[PDB]
This record gives sequence, structure tokens and C-alpha cells, in this order.
Amino acid sequence: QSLVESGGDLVKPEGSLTLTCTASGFSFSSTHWICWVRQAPGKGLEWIACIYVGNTYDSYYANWAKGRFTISKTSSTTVTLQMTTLTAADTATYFCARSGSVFGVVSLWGPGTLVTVSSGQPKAPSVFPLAPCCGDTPSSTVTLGCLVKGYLPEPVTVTWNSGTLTNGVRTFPSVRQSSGLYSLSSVVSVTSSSQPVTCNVAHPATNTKVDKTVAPSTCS
Amino acid sequence: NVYDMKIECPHTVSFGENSVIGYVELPPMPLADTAQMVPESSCSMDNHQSINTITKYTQVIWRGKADPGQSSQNSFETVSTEVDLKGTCVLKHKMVEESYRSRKSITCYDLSCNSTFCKPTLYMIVPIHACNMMKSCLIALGPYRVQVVYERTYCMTGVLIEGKCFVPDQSVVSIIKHGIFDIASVHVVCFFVAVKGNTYKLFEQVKKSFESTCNDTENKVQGYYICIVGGNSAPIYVPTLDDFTGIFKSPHGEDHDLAIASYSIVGPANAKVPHSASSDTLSLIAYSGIPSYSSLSILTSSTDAKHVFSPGLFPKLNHTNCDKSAIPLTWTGMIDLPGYYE
Amino acid sequence: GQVLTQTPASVSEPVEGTVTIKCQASQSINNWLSWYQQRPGQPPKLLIYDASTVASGVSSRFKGSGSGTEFTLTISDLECADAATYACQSYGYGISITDNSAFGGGTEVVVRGDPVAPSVLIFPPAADQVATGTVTIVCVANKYFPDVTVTWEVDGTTQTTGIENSKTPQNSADCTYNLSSTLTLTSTQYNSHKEYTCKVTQGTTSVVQSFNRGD
Ligand SMILES: *[C@@H]1O[C@H](CO)[C@@H](O[C@@H]2O[C@H](CO)[C@@H](O[C@@H]3O[C@H](CO[C@H]4O[C@H](CO)[C@@H](O)[C@H](O[C@H]5O[C@H](CO)[C@@H](O)[C@H](O)[C@@H]5O)[C@@H]4O)[C@@H](O)[C@H](O[C@H]4O[C@H](CO)[C@@H](O)[C@H](O)[C@@H]4O[C@H]4O[C@H](CO)[C@@H](O)[C@H](O)[C@@H]4O)[C@@H]3O)[C@H](O)[C@H]2NC(C)=O)[C@H](O)[C@H]1NC(C)=O
Repeated sequence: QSLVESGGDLVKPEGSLTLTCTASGFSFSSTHWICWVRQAPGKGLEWIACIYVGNTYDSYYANWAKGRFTISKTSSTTVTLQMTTLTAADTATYFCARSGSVFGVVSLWGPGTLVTVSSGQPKAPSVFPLAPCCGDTPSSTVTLGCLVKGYLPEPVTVTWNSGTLTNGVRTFPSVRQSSGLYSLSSVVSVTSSSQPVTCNVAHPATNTKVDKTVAPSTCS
Repeated sequence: NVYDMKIECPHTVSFGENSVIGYVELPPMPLADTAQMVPESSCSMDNHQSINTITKYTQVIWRGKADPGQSSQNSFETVSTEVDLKGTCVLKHKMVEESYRSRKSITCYDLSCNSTFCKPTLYMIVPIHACNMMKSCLIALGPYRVQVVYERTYCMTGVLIEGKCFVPDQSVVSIIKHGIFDIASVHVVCFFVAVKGNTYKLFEQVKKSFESTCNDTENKVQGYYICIVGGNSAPIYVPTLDDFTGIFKSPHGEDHDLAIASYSIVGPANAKVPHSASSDTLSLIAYSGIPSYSSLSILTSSTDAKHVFSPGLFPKLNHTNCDKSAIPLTWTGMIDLPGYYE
Repeated sequence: GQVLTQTPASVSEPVEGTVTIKCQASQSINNWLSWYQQRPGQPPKLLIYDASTVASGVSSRFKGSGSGTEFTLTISDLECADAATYACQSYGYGISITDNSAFGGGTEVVVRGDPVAPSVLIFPPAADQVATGTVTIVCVANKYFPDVTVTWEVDGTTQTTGIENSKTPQNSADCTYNLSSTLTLTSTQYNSHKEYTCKVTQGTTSVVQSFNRGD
């Protein structure tokens, strides 16, 4: 049992964007309620709207989102959420909610989707390798990593050796720069005798998948 | 978008201590807006102050089970809470007669609700003393406005039925003395009044009228229900007493099946009407769709009246097994009554 | 107008201790509250509903109490995996469907564990970076507690502009942090100075990792 949120791309200010929530392997039935919840980074949860998602139609919107948002059920497995005249304050993570009553207890959530409202254009990441200075004395264990520079919008995924290696992997959260661009860095520690490790940076927004491979012998 | 409440008046006024009643069914409104909703009347007869008073109700609601995993098995639970409802048709003992002698009206409403929306049915009981002046009145109930429209029928003291007047007479003795009478279906609106006492053993008489196994009647509700048959000589204290059954042949009221039908049956349920009982004491059927029938009922198996408000649930009104009991607060329908007319 | 107040904004309690979170409602809710656990980058998880009932699969160490307008949440036998963000939801039924429907502000729970010194690693900018014209230097501190402050010095002078810090959430095993500090400059500036120093201070303890350009 799960909920999946789609959509959520970079949208210009005063623009519009429509989100979609899908259910997996579970019919909607008639004793359930589907809802949308948003949460800005650094702020609490916010109610948006709900739908009875049954045979009869009745929906309720938030006071701030009334008239500006539009929620409706489409089929027996999907619901939508039309957003209009989005501003910078609407940049948040939008979750799909399932409850047994209107605005009630959320029995199951979803991973959530990010809606970035910014006037900038999408950009591809510029992956750089992270290696110690060549002047450093070789050690038994060495730490290497890949650096993902300015990109827009989020999310980007970094995996090492196509997910085969997980131990010793430390991926750091992204940080927004002055120009509204995000940067992420991830490092891994392996022995000098190990085979070269490959980091797989993937940016679904720009559809860029950079495969930079590093070896313990690599130096800056 | 004003709505009309028609009231019929006979030619002769004040033959007795009689009152007339009218009703109107209003379009659905949100359930949250029905709180603290009281009628504000503009008639020459001030509304009774006891109607606007607070009557403590038990709110019984249905919702999908909160526990995940069990929520995946689309099961639903019941929640019981105490709420305060004003303006509902909760009449007191001898309230109709005292209102008649005090020139005061009784304006109350019955609400038909699903889980989210309510269809209110406004009622007004006024003495026939307002049938001579026939002053038009305006009643405000929440976001709705109702125009009180008086229509003068061509009847001296009777009630207009299919273009003919009809007078129902009281007790068997009057019929025997008259030596001939006719019986026709007459519309009637009734309200239940609960009062404790020793002469109010309701269910010992309920078992007599129909074969229902209802033991331990002492701990059950005590009271009678007064109904208005419109026109003149309307007030009845208790039906079928043989001094003046049909309600329980069609306990759900006037036929109000939804009939395009976006109504979905969710399933039956049990709940605690006192909200403090050890176990469930009332059975209900949760539903989804357009609101229909009455969402208000009274638990019988309790001497003190336990008023029930069940939005989105249908209370069990069948006393065939006496189990999980409830009775409607208001009832509108047609019953055959003896009488005579010119 | 219904407003939901959740306190305290941030709480720091050690392992095996207790955590108290207060959630107060302006309007009475009649024992209708829910408590959620929200890990970073994760959907919130329901642990307490109806303000007293433990959800199936939730450990008994989570206890919810309160009724009316004041509620509290207590976490006993604190663990490292319990370090997350918690919030309370005020939900109503029947008449109170839209009268009292709001979400809590959110509380941050930090679990204090045995302090660990930070192993500091510094990475000079790659060859490909200097060609673009924008150059950044990455300095990281691994497996440390409590929080640290990072200082950047070039030829002895402390930098003030163009420094970004990203901190990993506490590990669910040892309650430790990981921090990455990035100092972004221009290629013209980077080719002027030689001594680049990353200084990580953990209270009184300071771990300094530096390198010289062209070495
Ligand atoms: C608790 O009760 C409350 C109230 O009792 C419920 O709330 C109500 O629920 C009903 C559903 O049972 C809602 O009715 C639906 O309204 C839809 C929206 O209508 C408005 O928008 C459309 C398009 O903009 C307008 O055309 C409508 O105007 C119509 O109505 C006015 C009168 O008000 C007329 O004058 C017009 O001429 C129009 O006729 C409204 O402005 C509406 O789309 C929907 O209609 C579908 O369903 C009916 C019933 O089955 C069909 O007859 C109709 O053809 C539509 O059917 C759809 O599906 C079929 C099959 O696939 C297709 O062939 C059709 O093309 C169509 O796509 C229906 O009328 C009502 O609006 C709502 N109240 C409010 C205030 O919104 C709660 O839900 C209930 N709660 C629970 C839990 O049960």
C-alpha cells in the first residue's frame, strides 16, 4: 500500500502547475478520503484540499488556497490538484494524503513531490571529482567523492557503483547558493587495494546521467 | 431565493384550543453551519423561548478506521461525543397548549444530514388565532429565508382533503352517537415529548399494539407523542388510545427514497449512544450520498431521553426484536382517521 | 479562528532519557489529536491517534496523554533512531470538521550521545573547476557530536563571504553528525593566495586541516 505523487517541476512566477497523485495496487473504495498537504522547508505542515474520492462528489479547500487551487478526482486510481498563479511562497514539498474522514487522521502518506517556483531556467549539473592533494602521503584508507555543482531544480540522486556498494558512503544534503542554484557533495571511503569506485549522478529534470569513476590512486 | 411555507386556515376560527402546523424542506447546507442556528421569526406571535434553549445531544459519526493496515481493509469505526443543539423539535409537556394560551409560536426544524451536508425541514406550530388576521410572516434560518403564506380554504372547521372538507371527531362515543362516519387519509405531523412518571409506561402499551418482545420496560423511555392533523381539532395527546399504530407501520416517515441515485451503502455499525456505556447500545447503518430521512432519534432503552444525532448513519427504528433501539423524533405521513364531513 | 501552538521549537535530550512535547489548542478539540514522526526526506509516520491510542507496529515507549485544550507527548527510553521531527494535528468530526483543522508548528528532537571527535578531510578543487572560472573548496567533518563551527582562512586571513554548510541528520546508530563546508571563490582569487585552511572547532577542541596550492 502506497501513494505516489507525480508532477512538480520548475514553474515561472504567476504560472500554473497541475499535480497528480496515483494509488498502487489498491482500489479507491467508498470509505476513504484523499487529501493534499504541503510543507515548505523550515515550516510546518499545511492543509490544502480533500476529496471524498467516492461515488458522490464533495470537496473542501483551505482558506488560503480557496479559488486559487483546484482539486478533483479523475479515475479509480488517480486524483489531481490544479495550482494557479503560483508565487515564491508556494515553493514547498506537496504530499498526497489518505484519511478515513475529511481532514482526518492520515493513515498513509507518500514520498512527496517538490514544486520549485523560480524565474530561472533549468540547468544541468557540472560534476567534479573530489580527491586529496597529491602532496599528501599515501595512506591505508583513502576517501574520495564527487561534487555536484549548480543545477535546477531539485532532486538529484547520487549512487556509488550502481548501488552495489553502500558501506562508507556519506551523501550530504543540497545547499542553495546566491544565484538560486543548488550544490550537493557526496564522498566515499574505500581501501587502497579496492577496485576503482564509480559515482552515478542522475538529474531527472534535465535528464542528465553523469558517470564519473574514481580510483584510490587518484589525486587532485 | 426565498422559499414558501404554506398554511391552510378554515373559515371559522377558535372553536377550541387548536393549533395548525406547516413545514418546508430546504436545500442542503454544510453541516458545520448548522451549529447555533436558531430561527429568527418576524410574525406577530413571538417564538417560544424554550425552543432556542440548549438541548444536549449525542453525536454519532462514522469514519474509516484510523489504524493503518486495518484502514487498508476499508473498515469503519464509530465516534460518540456530546454536542449542544438549539432550535431542534424537542417539545416539553403541555408546551403546545401553553403556547396556544400565550399567543406564542413554536418554530423548530428537523435536519436530514449525510456525513457532510444537511437538509433542514423547518416546522412552525401556531394557534388558529392567527388564521383570522392572516398576517404574513418572514422566518430566517441560517442562510435561508422562508415566507409564511396563509391560504384560506373553503372549510368551516374541517381540513381540505381532495377538494372536500374533513372533520375527525374525538373518541368512539361521538362516532357511535353520530351513527355514521367516513374515513380518509389525512396528513399529520407528530413530535415526541419525553416525560418521566408513573402513567407514562409507553412500551407496555407498545407491546400491546404490535407483537414485539420488549422485556424490562421499566428502564425504557417514558413519554407520549403529540401530533397535529392540521385545521381545527388537531391536538392529539397519544394515538389509538380510543379517546380520540400507523406511525409504526411506516416508521421511516413519508416515502423519501433517493430514487439518478448517487447513494452508496457503506455498511452497518454499532455505537454507544450515551458515550459512557460499557458496550454499544445502538445499531446504525452508515451511508454515503444525498441526505435522506431523519438523522435524529431517541434511545428508548433509557428512562432519561437520550437524543441521538447521527449524520451519515441511519438509526435502527425497527422494534421487532427490541434490540439496538431508537425512535424518530419527528414523523410526517398519511394516516386514515375516522370522522365526518358535509 | 483556530490556532495550534506546539512547544518547544527545539529540544535536546540524551539517550535513555525522556522527551516532553506540549501541543496546546486555542479551541477545545475533545481528545481529538494525532502525533506524527517525520524523518528528513521521508513521509510522516502516524504513531499516536486519538491522543491516547498507539498505532499498530509502534513501540510502547511512545505515550500520548491529554484531553480538551492541552496535550503532551512523552518519549521514554530514548534511542538514536528516535531523532526526528514531530508534529501534532488537530482534527475535528461532525460539526467541528472545518472549525478546528490545523497542523502543529513542529518540534526538532536532538538526541545527545557520547561525544566523538570530528575526522576532518579537505579536498582541493579539481583541475576541471579552475577552467570554468568559478572555484569551490570542500571541507568535511565526519562522525562528530555535538555541533561544530567551521572557519576558513586564506594566508592567515579569515574568509567571510561565499561559505556554505550542509549538515547530515543524526545517524540512527550512534547519534553523530556529518558536515560539509564549501568555500566558493573565483579563479582569479584562487590563483592569488597559497595557504588555504579549514578549521573545525568543537567547543574547546579544534581540528585544523590545510593545504597549499601548487603542492
Ligand atoms: C452529502 O450531500 C451533499 C448534498 O446533498 C453532497 O454534495 C452534493 O453532491 C452531489 C453529488 O451527488 C453534487 O452534484 C453533482 O454536481 C456536479 C457539479 O455540478 C456543477 O457543475 C456542473 C459543471 O460545471 C454544472 O453543470 C452543474 O449544474 C447542474 O446543476 C444545476 C442545478 O444546480 C442545473 O441547473 C444545471 O443544468 C446542471 O444540471 C453544477 O453547477 C455535477 O457535475 C454532477 O453531475 C454528475 O452526476 C449526476 C448524478 O449522477 C449526473 O446526472 C450528471 O450527468 C453528472 O454525471 C457525470 O457522470 C456521467 C457518467 O459518467 C456522465 O455521463 C456525465 O456527463 C457527468 O460527467 C452532480 O450533479 C452536488 O454538487 C454536491 N453539492 C455541492 C454544493 O457541490 C455531498 O457529496 C454528500 N456527501 C457524501 C459523502 O455523500
